Amino acid sequence: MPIKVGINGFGRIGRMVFQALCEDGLLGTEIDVVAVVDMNTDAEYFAYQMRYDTVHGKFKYEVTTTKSSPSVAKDDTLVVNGHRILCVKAQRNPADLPWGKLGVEYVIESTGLFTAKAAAEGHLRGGARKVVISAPASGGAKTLVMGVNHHEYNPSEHHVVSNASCTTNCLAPIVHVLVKEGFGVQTGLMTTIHSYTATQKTVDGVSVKDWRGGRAAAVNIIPSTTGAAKAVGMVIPSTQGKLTGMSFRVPTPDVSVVDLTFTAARDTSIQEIDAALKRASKTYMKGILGYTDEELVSADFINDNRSSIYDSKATLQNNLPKERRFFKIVSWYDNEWGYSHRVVDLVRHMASKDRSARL
Amino acid sequence: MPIKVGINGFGRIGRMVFQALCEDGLLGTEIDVVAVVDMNTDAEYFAYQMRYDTVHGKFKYEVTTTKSSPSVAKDDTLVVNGHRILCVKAQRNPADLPWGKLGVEYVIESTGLFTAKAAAEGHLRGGARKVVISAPASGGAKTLVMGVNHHEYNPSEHHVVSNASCTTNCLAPIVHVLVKEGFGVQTGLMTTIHSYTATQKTVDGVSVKDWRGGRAAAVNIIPSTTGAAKAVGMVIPSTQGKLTGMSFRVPTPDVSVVDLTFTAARDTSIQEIDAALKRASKTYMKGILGYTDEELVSADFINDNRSSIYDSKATLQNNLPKERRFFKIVSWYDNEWGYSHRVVDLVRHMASKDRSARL
Amino acid sequence: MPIKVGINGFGRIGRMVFQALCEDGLLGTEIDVVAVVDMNTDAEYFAYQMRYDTVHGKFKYEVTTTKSSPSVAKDDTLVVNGHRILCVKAQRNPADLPWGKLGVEYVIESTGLFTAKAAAEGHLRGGARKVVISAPASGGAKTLVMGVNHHEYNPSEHHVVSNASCTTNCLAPIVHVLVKEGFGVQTGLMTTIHSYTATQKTVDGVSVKDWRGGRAAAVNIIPSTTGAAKAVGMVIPSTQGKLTGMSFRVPTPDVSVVDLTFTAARDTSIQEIDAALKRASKTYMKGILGYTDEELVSADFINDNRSSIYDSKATLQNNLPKERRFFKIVSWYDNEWGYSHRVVDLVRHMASKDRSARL
Amino acid sequence: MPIKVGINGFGRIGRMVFQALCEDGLLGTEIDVVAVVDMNTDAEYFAYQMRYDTVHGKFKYEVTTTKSSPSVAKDDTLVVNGHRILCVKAQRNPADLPWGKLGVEYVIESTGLFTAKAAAEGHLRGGARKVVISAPASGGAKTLVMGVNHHEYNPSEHHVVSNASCTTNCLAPIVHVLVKEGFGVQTGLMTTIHSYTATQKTVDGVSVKDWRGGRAAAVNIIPSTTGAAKAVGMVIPSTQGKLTGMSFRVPTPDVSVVDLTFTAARDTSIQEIDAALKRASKTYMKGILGYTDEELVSADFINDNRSSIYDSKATLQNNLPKERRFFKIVSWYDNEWGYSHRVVDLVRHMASKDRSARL
Ligand SMILES: NC(=O)c1ccc[n+]([C@@H]2O[C@H](COP(=O)([O-])OP(=O)(O)OC[C@H]3O[C@@H](n4cnc5c(N)ncnc54)[C@H](O)[C@@H]3O)[C@@H](O)[C@H]2O)c1
Ligand SMILES: NC(=O)c1ccc[n+]([C@@H]2O[C@H](COP(=O)([O-])OP(=O)(O)OC[C@H]3O[C@@H](n4cnc5c(N)ncnc54)[C@H](O)[C@@H]3O)[C@@H](O)[C@H]2O)c1
Ligand SMILES: NC(=O)c1ccc[n+]([C@@H]2O[C@H](COP(=O)([O-])OP(=O)(O)OC[C@H]3O[C@@H](n4cnc5c(N)ncnc54)[C@H](O)[C@@H]3O)[C@@H](O)[C@H]2O)c1
Ligand SMILES: NC(=O)c1ccc[n+]([C@@H]2O[C@H](COP(=O)([O-])OP(=O)(O)OC[C@H]3O[C@@H](n4cnc5c(N)ncnc54)[C@H](O)[C@@H]3O)[C@@H](O)[C@H]2O)c1
Repeated sequence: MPIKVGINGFGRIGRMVFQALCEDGLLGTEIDVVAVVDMNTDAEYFAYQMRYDTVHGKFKYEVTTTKSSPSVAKDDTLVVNGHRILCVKAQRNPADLPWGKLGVEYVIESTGLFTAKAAAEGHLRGGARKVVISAPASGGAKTLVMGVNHHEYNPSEHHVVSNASCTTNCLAPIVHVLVKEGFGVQTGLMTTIHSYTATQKTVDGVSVKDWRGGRAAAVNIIPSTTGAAKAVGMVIPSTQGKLTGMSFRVPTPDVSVVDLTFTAARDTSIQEIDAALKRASKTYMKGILGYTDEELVSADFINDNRSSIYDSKATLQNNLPKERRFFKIVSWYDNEWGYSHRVVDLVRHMASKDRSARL
Repeated sequence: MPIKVGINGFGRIGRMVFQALCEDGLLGTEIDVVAVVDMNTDAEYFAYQMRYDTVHGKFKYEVTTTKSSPSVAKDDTLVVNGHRILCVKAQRNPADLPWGKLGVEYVIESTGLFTAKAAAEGHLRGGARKVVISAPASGGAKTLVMGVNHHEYNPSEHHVVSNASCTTNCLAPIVHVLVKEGFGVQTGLMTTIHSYTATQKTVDGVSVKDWRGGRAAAVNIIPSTTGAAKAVGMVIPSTQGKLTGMSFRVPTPDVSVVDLTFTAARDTSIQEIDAALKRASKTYMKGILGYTDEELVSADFINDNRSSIYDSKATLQNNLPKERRFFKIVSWYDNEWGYSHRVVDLVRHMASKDRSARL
Repeated sequence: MPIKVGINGFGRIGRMVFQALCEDGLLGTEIDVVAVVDMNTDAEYFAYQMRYDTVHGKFKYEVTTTKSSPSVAKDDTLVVNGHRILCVKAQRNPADLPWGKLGVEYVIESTGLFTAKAAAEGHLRGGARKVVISAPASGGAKTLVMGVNHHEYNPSEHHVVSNASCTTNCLAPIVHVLVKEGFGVQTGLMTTIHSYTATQKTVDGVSVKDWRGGRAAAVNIIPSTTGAAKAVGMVIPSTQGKLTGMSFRVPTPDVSVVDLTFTAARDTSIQEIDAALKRASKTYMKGILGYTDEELVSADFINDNRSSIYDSKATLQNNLPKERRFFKIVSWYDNEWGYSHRVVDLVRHMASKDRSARL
Repeated sequence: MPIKVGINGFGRIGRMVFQALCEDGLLGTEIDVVAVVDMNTDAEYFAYQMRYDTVHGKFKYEVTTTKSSPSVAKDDTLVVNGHRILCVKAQRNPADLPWGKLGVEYVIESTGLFTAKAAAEGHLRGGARKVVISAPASGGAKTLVMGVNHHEYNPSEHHVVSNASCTTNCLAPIVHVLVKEGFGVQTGLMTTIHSYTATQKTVDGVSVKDWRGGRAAAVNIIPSTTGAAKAVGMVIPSTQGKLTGMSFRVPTPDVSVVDLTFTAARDTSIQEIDAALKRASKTYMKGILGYTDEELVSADFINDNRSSIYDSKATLQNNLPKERRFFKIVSWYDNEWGYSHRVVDLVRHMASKDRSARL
């Protein structure tokens, strides 16, 4: 049985979620994407955006356009791999999307505008059953990180969920292995060296609520607060108040790295941490946590679908010799791709669990 | 008396226009910037924006803030070398700007949003007598380029003028010299290799009226139509229909170059054009047309206040030997800086011809 | 009978040529790459370089390494699809390369250092039979552009040959169709907006032969002369003395675009020209000249294996209305990828004509 | 008596050292720059390089050229406001530099190639008395960081010294304040987000000794080991074995940031650290350590003469609330400009102490 999905906000993630939703061969069989929504209804423009991606290259699937019925002005329907996706009109208010009529039960909320759970329940007002916010939520939405706490998904209780941030999805798996392996975490500070994003500015512009983020994005190292590490304390509750961090947004369009400096609860070694991470990645963290022992740079993690790619060499080489407690872990992530894949994993995990809890 | 100016839209152009008139030593003396305007009235944010510039460096003048009335919550007044500039609230419609009470005679229309002459006529309904549109104007606003036609300005018929584009300001002075020095232009195509701008996107984003323009700006060569070459045909009407061209937006935040290819109206040589261009730049085009014969690159034109800096070595080395008609001229421009100074130049020229009247 | 090939210089073009021939399924099937050469013979390093490409992503074939002899310390042999490629020690002088001992009959000369015919001829003395110089050659190497004049190749007479430059492989196809289709080129000036390259500098650095080219490559627009349009003259003899041009090296790591302004040798129209290039594209330039009518930016041309991808929209939109003689044509090229495919194409053609010649 | 200085390696640091000199009014008074050496003696080209700077703007001071003698073919002498500087030809071996003949007493060793003490001592064979290696040195060169341990300079003992790395110059002043004030450093790991440099490559190139550093610099985040934090342990011996760190080389041509994470040796708070860094910056660390509490991005530190500009807002905002031991300090540095000033200060200090010893 195909699950009926709707993507509200067809941007980097709204669209990579779709590409991710296709790359896995899921479109039309396991997942029917019933409707995607951006500003316009222009299937030709939507399709163009899908076809060509500056970072992720050309979309593997042929995208065509058609009309829902001849009484429509322009093609308002994408056709991906024979499957038809209607382009619905954006709404200032999620409550005004016609989800029920469409028969969409799962809304991927990827606008960046409705991270407030109250707003994101708008979709449930429009007829959906579940929303997955492609961002940290606010207002008590259950935050779920695949491979970390996603099994805490309660079908009967969790209707509007957050898939956390890309950064949390990179960090949390690392911290989860640290915790699960018994290294523990006294405290940690993470810095993400972060590719610039849609909210940033080509040239110095107005950014009233973040002055640095208003600065020319591709020519600056631009510091920023981030709630990603604090957010881990909500996904891995034993790390609450133990982690924070920041971001430096740097002139790359995609791919980021977590630089986690933490203190372990008891004596260990970076070697043990590195052996754990590598085993975790092979096993109970498989598909979520990867590692490389290669000399990779950011471009090499483009289209990596893991949420965290432990950089073994950068980690092993850049720690204190003989150190027992105070460690740095480097883990990469394609902030766009890894995350978008996780959204799909989440949606899929929720659907199997919604199936189980029904029949 | 003090030339009473107001800048509607404090951004790259609004600020650099301000930074240009300050730097030309005009603030307070020749020119009274009574008010500026953007989204917020947060003079502290304006001050930070003026203080720090990714391309143009730190502002040479100290900028403090104050309240205009002790009754106001946050500082809404800028102080620049002891000159007070009120930060007034943004309007969706220029007609609702308080230029009347404020005493603003000259408005600089640098929002990007009221380039429609009629729209920009709002400042007039708001209290102002003159408006300089810091972009190409639609709607029959008189386009003026300093050094080329700025003497065609008529105080009695021209109240809403365009300062044209930064690209036209680069190109028109070249074409003006070409025409005036007797070489003439039969036809010409121009390509501007252009630094990306505010309207562009850090990452592939929605740009429905300019699909290529929607694509990640700092990792792409992005072709674009430009009206700049056609616009010269307004500024130098003998060239109407004779010129067009395009833009390639490239990963630099400022500085552009005109690469004009044209066919002269008489047999000439590149050496003739070269010498003419150098002559004109020393004489009647002083301050507007500059030239270099050094091995310059885009960074070297940062903070150059000329409209057009003719590249002698690039032109002379890249033309057909012994050619009589078919030439490429290479001319640089700091698209933010030169233009901004020209805006100030235009206002200074408008004020002089508005006064002395009519004497 | 598999073509015995050695690649001298395994950088951007050395590797991309190798990747091009692998992509085309030629390795060990149609072409025996016996040896590759660079500053080292560390096959592990070669493998890493092949495996990860900033621009071109992950190589589609697995690379392994092994040892030519079990004693030989660090791995010196690449293995791709069962095929053993020796990493031979670089020589300051090509005649010292053991080509005759390796059975290499075709050398791709991709160092950038043996571009002079007499220098590349050293390969022949090292025992090779044919040399394709992966750049313009001096000293009277026959220049061959696939799809334009490669059929001029003369096995008995042409032993050291040039595949021209990426830029000439981009322009020649356009000029070729112009001349072949009866438009003609009276005069032509080209600008290529060029990606920065290996010869450029990350930060302002010493570049005695090219002052501009020493300037920080990723933050500057950097004018250059080019012999690319002038060189179309030896490939299309009728265009000799009629064409020249320049480059602006802009901050993208790969993909460039030809901006050609020409005067036709008869009244025509950009629609005629547009249609002619599309026809050529679909026919006798198939695989060499491509075209788009989409809103493509440079990233979209990454891994395009055509020489020239004519930009229909940018051309159609940026020409003088109703103009009959004076035209601009816009054509993209992945300077790395398209050219690399041509190198392989050329060797294959040459090998086919070498085979035919004597029997 | 101005000190006779030679600059061996007139690159980024070679040249910014020279700018520091002139800007500070030290030329011809404190310091005679007798010669600068790079790949040739072409003063014209030297002057072009000094004149135009992608990151630091146009040299404010006029540079002219003459010949040392009429026998010389081309200009070999820079003239900067009366001050004459001979361009001498690069020697593969410093021992062949004509220092003795020239009367050059102090050599700024800024090639990046004679960083081994024994190799830098070549300048001493060449007739110099003192070498400041403008990088970390190997082979036992005393490392000196201005404002931290520079008073440890011993005229009779230290003839070839290291002024450390740009990074250690950022870190050491912070760590110094932390140690001096009794906050202490139990363990520390730093990361530097680091502008690309001259050793990096524009496109994926060969870098056998640093695979990642071979990768395209301006399109990647490129991890790297660094000796910078470890090197603090030579400069502040109490921190030996207690600090290491790494680098992420990111796509900016200048300005870097240290992200220090450490455990204090006693209970503190980041407000107390913050307070102490500011107080030191105004007092005993003045000119070496600076601070900002503004919303600065890297562009804003371009041309900042300090070794370390502590980012009070990035620090204060991104630490654990109520944390007593485990902290992050964000400090910026213009890796080129700050450091080059430091080089100058070092030579001046060494000169001071040499006059006071040899009396
Ligand atoms: N991009 C990343 O690396 C990344 C990673 C993880 C999470 N996220 C989160 O994903 C969300 C979106 O991120 P993005 O990077 O894709 O940004 P984006 O701006 O590319 O995507 C948002 C899209 O929503 C569209 N939109 C705006 N208003 C809308 C409306 N009312 N209805 C429908 N569509 C509307 C926009 O036009 C845009 O195309 C944000 O919350 C962001 O924090 C982003
Ligand atoms: N930037 C350049 O290179 C350049 C050069 C020449 C001409 N221009 C023209 O100048 C105009 C602005 O260019 P820019 O680069 O400064 O763009 P910008 O976006 O940097 O500046 C525009 C500013 O207007 C403000 N604004 C938006 N709506 C407003 C409103 N309703 N009321 C008041 N303020 C408002 C925005 O906050 C922004 O800061 C455009 O028309 C552009 O074509 C730009
Ligand atoms: N890069 C492009 O876009 C492009 C396109 C068309 C043609 N070309 C031409 O191809 C040639 C190579 O350019 P590239 O971009 O690959 O530069 P590159 O520097 O990336 O590749 C050159 C390789 O040759 C190696 N090399 C140097 N000396 C050698 C020697 N003696 N023996 C063996 N190897 C040696 C270098 O280590 C390097 O890896 C140049 O002539 C260039 O003009 C380049
Ligand atoms: N760039 C920075 O931010 C920075 C900061 C602090 C220290 N350093 C150190 O400064 C030194 C120079 O760095 P840079 O960034 O200026 O590099 P650079 O490449 O810009 O400067 C090195 C200069 O030395 C010249 N040179 C090479 N061989 C020479 C020789 N045999 N004799 C004379 N000159 C020769 C090169 O042409 C080049 O101009 C390096 O050791 C580097 O680690 C660099």
